[PDB]
Amino acid sequence: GKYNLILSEYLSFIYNSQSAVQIPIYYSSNSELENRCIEFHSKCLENSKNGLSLKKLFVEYSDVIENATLLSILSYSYDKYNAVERKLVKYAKGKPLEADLTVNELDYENNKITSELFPTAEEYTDLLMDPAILTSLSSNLNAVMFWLEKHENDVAEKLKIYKRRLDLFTIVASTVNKYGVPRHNAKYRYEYEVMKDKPYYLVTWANSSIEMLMSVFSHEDYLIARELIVLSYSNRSTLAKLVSSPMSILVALVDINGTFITNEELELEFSNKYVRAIVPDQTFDELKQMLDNMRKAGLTDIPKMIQDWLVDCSIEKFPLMAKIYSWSFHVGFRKQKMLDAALDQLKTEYTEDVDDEMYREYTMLIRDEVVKMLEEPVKHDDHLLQDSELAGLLSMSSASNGESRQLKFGRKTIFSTKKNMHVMDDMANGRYTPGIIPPVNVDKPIPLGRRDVPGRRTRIIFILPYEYFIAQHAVVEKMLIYAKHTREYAEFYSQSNQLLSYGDVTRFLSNNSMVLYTDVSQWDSSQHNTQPFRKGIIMGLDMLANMTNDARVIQTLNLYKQTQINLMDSYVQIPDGNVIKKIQYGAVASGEKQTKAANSIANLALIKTVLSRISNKYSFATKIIRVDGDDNYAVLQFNTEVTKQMVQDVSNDVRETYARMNTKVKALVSTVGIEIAKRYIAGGKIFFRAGINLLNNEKKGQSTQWDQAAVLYSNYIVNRLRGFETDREFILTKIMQMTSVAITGSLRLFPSERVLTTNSTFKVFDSEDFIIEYGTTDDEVYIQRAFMSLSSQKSGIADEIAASSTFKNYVSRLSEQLLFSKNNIVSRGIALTEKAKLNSYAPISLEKRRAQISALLTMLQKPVTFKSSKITINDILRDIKPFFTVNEAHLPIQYQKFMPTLPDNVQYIIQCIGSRTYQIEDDGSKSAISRLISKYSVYKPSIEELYKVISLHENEIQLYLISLGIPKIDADTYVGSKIYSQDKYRILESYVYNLLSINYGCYQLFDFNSPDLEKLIRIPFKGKIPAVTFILHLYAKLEVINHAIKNGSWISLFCNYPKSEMIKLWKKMWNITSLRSPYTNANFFQ
Amino acid sequence: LVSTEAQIQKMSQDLQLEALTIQSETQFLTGINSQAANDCFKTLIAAMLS
Amino acid sequence: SNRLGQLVDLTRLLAYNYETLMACITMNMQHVQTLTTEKLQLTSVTSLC
Amino acid sequence: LVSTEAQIQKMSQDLQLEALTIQSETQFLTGINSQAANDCFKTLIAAMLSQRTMSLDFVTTNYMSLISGMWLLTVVPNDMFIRESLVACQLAIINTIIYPAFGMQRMHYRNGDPQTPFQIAEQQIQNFQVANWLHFVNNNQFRQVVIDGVLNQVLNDNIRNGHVVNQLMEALMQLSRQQFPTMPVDYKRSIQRGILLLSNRLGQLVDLTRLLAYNYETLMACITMNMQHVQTLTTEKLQLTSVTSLCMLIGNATVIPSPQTLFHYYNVNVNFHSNYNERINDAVAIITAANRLNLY
Amino acid sequence: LVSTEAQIQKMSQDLQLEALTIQSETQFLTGINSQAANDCFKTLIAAMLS
Amino acid sequence: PAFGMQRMHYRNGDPQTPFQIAEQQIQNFQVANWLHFVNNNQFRQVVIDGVLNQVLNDNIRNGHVVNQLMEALMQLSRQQFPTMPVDYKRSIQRGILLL
Amino acid sequence: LVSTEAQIQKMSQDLQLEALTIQSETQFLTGINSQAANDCFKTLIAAMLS
Amino acid sequence: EIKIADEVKKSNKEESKQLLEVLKTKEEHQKEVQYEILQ
Amino acid sequence: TKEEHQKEVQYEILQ
Repeated sequence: GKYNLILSEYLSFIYNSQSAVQIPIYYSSNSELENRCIEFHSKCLENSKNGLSLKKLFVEYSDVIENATLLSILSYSYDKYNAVERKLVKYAKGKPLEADLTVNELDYENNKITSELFPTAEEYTDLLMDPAILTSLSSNLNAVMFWLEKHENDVAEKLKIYKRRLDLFTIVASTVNKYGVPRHNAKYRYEYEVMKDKPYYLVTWANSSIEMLMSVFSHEDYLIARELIVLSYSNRSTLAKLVSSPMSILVALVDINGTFITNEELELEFSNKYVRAIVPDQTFDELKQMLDNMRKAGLTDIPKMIQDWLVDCSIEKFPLMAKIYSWSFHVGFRKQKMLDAALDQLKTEYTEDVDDEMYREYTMLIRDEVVKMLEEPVKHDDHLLQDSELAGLLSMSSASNGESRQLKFGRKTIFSTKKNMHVMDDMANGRYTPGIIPPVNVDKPIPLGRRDVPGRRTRIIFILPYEYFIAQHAVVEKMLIYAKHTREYAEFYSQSNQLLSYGDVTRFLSNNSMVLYTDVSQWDSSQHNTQPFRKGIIMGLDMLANMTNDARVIQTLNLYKQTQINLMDSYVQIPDGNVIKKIQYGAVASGEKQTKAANSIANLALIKTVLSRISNKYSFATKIIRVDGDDNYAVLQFNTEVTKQMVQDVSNDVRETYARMNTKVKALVSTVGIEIAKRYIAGGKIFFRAGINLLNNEKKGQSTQWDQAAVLYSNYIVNRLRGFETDREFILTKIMQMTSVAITGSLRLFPSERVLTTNSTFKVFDSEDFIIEYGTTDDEVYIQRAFMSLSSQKSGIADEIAASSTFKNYVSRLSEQLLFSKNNIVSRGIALTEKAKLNSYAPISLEKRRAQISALLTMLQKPVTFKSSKITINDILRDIKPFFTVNEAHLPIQYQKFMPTLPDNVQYIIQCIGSRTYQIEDDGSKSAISRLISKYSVYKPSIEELYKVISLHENEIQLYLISLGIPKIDADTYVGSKIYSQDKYRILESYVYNLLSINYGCYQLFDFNSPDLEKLIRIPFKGKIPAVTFILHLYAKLEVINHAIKNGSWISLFCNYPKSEMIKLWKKMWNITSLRSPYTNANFFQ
Repeated sequence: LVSTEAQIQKMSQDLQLEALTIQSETQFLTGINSQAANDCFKTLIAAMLS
Repeated sequence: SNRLGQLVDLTRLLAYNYETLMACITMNMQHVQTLTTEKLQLTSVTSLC
Repeated sequence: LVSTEAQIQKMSQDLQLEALTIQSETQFLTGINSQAANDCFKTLIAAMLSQRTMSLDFVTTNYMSLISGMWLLTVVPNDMFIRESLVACQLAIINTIIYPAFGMQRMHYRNGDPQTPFQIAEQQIQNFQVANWLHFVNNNQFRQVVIDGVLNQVLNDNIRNGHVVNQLMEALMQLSRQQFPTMPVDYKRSIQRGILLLSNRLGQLVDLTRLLAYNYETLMACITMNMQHVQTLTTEKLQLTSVTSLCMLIGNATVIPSPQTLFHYYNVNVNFHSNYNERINDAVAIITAANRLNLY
Repeated sequence: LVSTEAQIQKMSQDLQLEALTIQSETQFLTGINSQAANDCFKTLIAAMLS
Repeated sequence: PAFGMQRMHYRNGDPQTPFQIAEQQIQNFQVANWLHFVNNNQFRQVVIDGVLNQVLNDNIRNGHVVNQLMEALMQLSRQQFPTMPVDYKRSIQRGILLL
Repeated sequence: LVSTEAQIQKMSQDLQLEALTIQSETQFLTGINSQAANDCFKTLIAAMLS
Repeated sequence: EIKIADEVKKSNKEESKQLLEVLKTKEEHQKEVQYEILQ
Repeated sequence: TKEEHQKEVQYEILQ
């Protein structure tokens, strides 16, 4: 309940001119008070129009400002020019930074003046520096300066925080003021004209530095931030890698004194096992070399901190190491040229001097894995393999982006990259030939996208024609079905939907065991991803062809084999100025349907071969092998306790055996912990890097500034949970900057706290960190209803596309492939489903989003005169709130701390009620209807759509299922079985869990079925209304958990809900009309 | 005294209450609170004494 | 009947408190019905039990 | 361990639970997870090895807790539990499962009674299977045996081979056949449902008892100091929901101490014992020398 | 073959499936389709033959 | 469970199959007879037209074994399930009724 | 006369009306009011008298 | 509306309220049965 | 809506 005050103070700060006026708008559910609100708003508008002060009106309508709820603030300012520089000159007292132009290997990566890199405006490109975020550097400077003004007169540790941040911002502000604040355009891009005489990386460096300095609280924070901010001005390439390198060894220096053990996808059983860390001298030499590299780059504080920690190598002081690791990733992205990044990726030294025996065994293992994955569906004539083309057509929405093509629908021309629209266009023009896989050779080389992650090297992505996806979809789906129940495939293994996000490596860690872990992210152009890998897959397909008598399955396998054959001899396109390089590339890359599963298969085969060779010199049992995306790790158990020499010998043997196959591996062997891309374990504890950048983005998103503010808050929450706390006031300042909309060049509307924190499509953040927003008061229900009224919007582009003959022809072909002939009713439902699937196209979704935002803005400019009987979640909670009695309770701490970087209050919740055991899926995946849908298409209807559908008539449900692509017989079986009667409860559970973010943020870490938690909830059971009991119990759990989060203490809840109230609420529980913005989903794991 | 909330929950478990059925057992939990228990104790002993 | 031992304990407690406070009465305890009564709710008895 | 979600779903099917009440269930399903099962295994074996008194924590409204407590008192000698917690658990079992099954009046058990509730029930119960199981639980004790020069507490051979699990099961079966004359039909249904949940895993229970005994004796071979059975000042709290989790989630996977783990445990015990004796020797030498040197 | 819809409806009537309760009978209808029936027929006869 | 017998504690690697133990332990004649037939149902190795063939029992060929199975199933339906909740017997009866 | 509300509640509690089930017992509550009781009393006595 | 005594319809006592809710649910159930028959 | 359609029936539970 602080956002509105901070907003008003920020408006005063940024519009300190004497002509600046803030007009606060209010709303109320009470008609008597709403009339006063309307009169107050009218009088404020009239006074501003006549230019009269509004102070007296705050006395005339002091009840409105008291009893009504603030809806927004209208700001009128007329002196906006050169305001940020006027504020900044105060903080530019320090010495500006001078870039070292001999730090980066590539010339254009040195932070020199833009003219020195792009002599003419035609040569200029901001792609190598673009923050790719819809917020300006001027806004970041304004937010930092507002924070400094607000906290200028703090005392105690607050004053120390202010002083540290003032020093860091003095650095940043002096550097920026030396050249002047560059001005963004409407697209938040920085043009050549405003960047000629500035350092090229000034804007992105300034954004990263502002984030870092606003993330500083302690002295160690200040030292790390100062070092990184000063060094990243000159270093743009190797700084993050330099700082993150030691961690891969540090995890191996901490003994385990008790640890966690994964059971099923989030369930941990805890061990009191003690394991000593066995570290050979070579590892210490490597760590010494890493620290020497740090110092050679100008680092003094970070290596000194690491050396100080190395005195004891204790897990209690390891949080500083985790802090350095997380901070390393906030020096921004490395958006080097596609040519250099690709050439780094496809830098290969292929040799004929490889071990033929090893390669033949590896190929045989790949063949065996493919056969194991696809034997049963191939032998039994699985429907998906019989209708592979139809399955691919139905699942096109889940395909990767193609290369942009000029499509025409009706009389409109578009430039979609969506493969479904490409299929539509080709069908309309007689170019749809699934049976032919286009070559990807020097005649039609593959265009390349890029995936960039801070610290990590850039990855190339194939952009293939849609025929590859059509050919590969069904086979890869069968592969994923197999891999979901295979524990070795960490990326895919899951009992229902959730992955082993904590990993499974600590179960077999012992004093007779060692864990070998290897980074394999650089094995895209390795010699083992060449002909051997593709030919192993081809041999598997050839074997599978003999196991089936269905011509359609054989044709599916033939098309998959043809895709592999074509990809064996493939070329890639890379632009370079005015010349396109066609580079031979017969290796693996993402952007193909099978890439993830195929990489897992190949890595498993390769590690099996390597371990087979390593068994020559040592006797051990391989306990587990896990291939988790960019990393692999295997646990080897020995008949003796592990010694230093054993660890060193195993590491050397693994490296040499991988080299025998021409694979360059840095084989890291430990006894106590590992470090992989998505987590690292040290001292029996698990850590996740908190490197999500806030003021910089990898690439320009297809969202709005509103949704980007929501994503900014979500990223801030995820970073905070992982141990990287940015000041919440700075985040709220950014939120108010990004959610404001210009009614005119002089008038700007700032939404209030209620607007932004309310559960709706417009939700951006929560008033309290880690607590889902809900409220039982009349105003909150009223505004939720009003916002729900604005959710439904149309798209003109979607309408024109759906009305075009191209879309109608596509729907007709889809229907005839679905065994319907001029049905006239089924076809219309299929057309609706395909029009919905068109929502993945960025212009359509953006048009809908902007329509919603515009409607919201029109509503916000006036007091909300909207009333409806529509039921929202706040209505349910208001109904059930009065019957809950609250008492003070106590829970002892009886659960282990396994995530040391969790915030203290979240950690308290975990210690008191425990961590999540098993997760109820948020999409209703384990409902009969959802399983039926997944049987034919990977398209996932939103849980809201399923919630609406499951309460319709039987024929309506049947028609919806047929539209999704389920055959009529199966849909009629589902409906006539009356299975929807049981399915509606699972659907309601998933719907409510989605609305209340039970599977997001900190809630995903909690156990909502904890015996300790349910010991605090006392709801006498009344049967035969499961929906009401479910919502009552979930609400009680949320209330208790949120109270503990906010206060750090516990409350018991008691609700003797009357039966009549239960029956009344039962009717409403199936008519809930509520939404929550997906942009507010804070996924702790990513 | 035994917690009123815990005792009410225990009794409701023992009674198998159904929200969609009108039952006599719904009244069994009527007026169960510690204040009433103390009032009964005091009333009985005081009435016998006086 | 799920509180049989508690009922035995409650009866003993009632009797003991009654006789202990009865030891402090000085005027004769005359048993005769009074003009007005003290209302006792059976729900209070249920609460006590 | 059996997947917690899958086992919870199976238990819901057996209990015929109302939809969506798995989260709110507190009579059978509360507290069942792999962490609790692992903690129960560790707590039982460690308490028996160190001869540390245990304290039972449970909610009388949870019938599954009472049935798991029946199994626990069958397999673990009752001297391992603090008297008050054992008495409370036995009283809950008697008054919730046995006496209502046989139509006997609820036991009015006196706090501080020289006899445990099971000792009274054994005399009062006419059914042979139930009375025999009660007698065994009453008389199930450790045996003090000096093995390889170290005093050890040895479990009954019928516990070691899991045969007692049959005896308990027999009693449970006889409880499932009773009429419950004084109770509503739903009460008998709830007791039968709990017994059914426990007895759907009779083979797993025999396996678990044998595994507990084997791990206990294997780690007991590594102890160098006498296993003295005496009640400790403080206890280790054992929740009956953890016992229920162990019973409901234990698979067919045999886990036995690793040889290197046994060697490390034995070495730690030897080092502690040797340090104890050497410091005793130092103190005794200094004290005796000071006395003989007349340092008054 | 018997229509899967009609047979599934008949089985639902015979089992008296209740929406409120979690039942074992609900799983009885799992994986009943004509494709599965043909697969079983082919698998049995082919396995016996080979 | 139909006959109230204690759950079988079958050992992995046991020389006898579970049905072979149940046949000795089950007292109902129809169920025990069906169990015995299932235990002893085997192919007959016969040379027909010079080729070795595996021949089904004549009672399988004419579908008469289905009657023995159905008699066993009806006997199971008639049982009381003494130790089970009535809903469990209901579920078993409903499955037997489906068959 | 006994309060119509109280008597109706007692009849509902005795009949144990189930919302999800169509029952004949529900119709037992038809036309229960004090005016109908007085109408019956007067009708009976007056018809016998005349 | 339900043809019951006005004192039950206007009652704030929980028994009367639950009776009214049960009666409304029963009427809706019968209407649903007849609607399915019509369909 | 389905419930709304069912309301259209002209049945009153108590006559």
